[PDB]
Amino acid sequence: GTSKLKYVLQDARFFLIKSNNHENVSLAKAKGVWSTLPVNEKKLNLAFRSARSVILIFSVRESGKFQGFARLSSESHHGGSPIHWVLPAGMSAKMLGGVFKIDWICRRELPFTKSAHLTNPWNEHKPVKIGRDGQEIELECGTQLCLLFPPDESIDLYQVIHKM
Ligand SMILES: CNc1ncnc2c1ncn2C
Repeated sequence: GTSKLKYVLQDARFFLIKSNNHENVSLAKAKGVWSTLPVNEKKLNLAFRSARSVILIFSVRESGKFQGFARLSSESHHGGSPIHWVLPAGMSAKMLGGVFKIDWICRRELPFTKSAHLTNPWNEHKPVKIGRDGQEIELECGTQLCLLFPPDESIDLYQVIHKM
């Protein structure tokens, strides 16, 4: 079913994550963490305080797909055991030093061809696949985008609901 998923997405906020490489999304899925540039770090920390759920929706650049979505379970935190991100050019380890814990809601992929009917009012009504890293996605678009993903039957949202 999909009722707990809908409950988690109730009045959530959604942010588009654009990763320049697959390796970091794979690491994120394994280790339950994410890091972004300081400008986005600040926005996510603010939104983590503002909403029942903050949802990250991941797409690797040039893949033509989303690779899944996850819910922030913490604010960012610096200085722990370093995450071995593959660093994009011009991006230093210090720039990515803030670590968010995340709980994955879906690790299955969705091709851009299946979301062509969803546009994002916070990005000039462009298709929701289009957007810079950190672009916020409007509630109705974001909900519908998440509900398009194939079910991830490996996930139990019972714990995530307890965190809300
Ligand atoms: C682990 N964070 C990241 N990895 C790869 N690329 C990124 C990232 N953040 C923003 N961009 C463009």
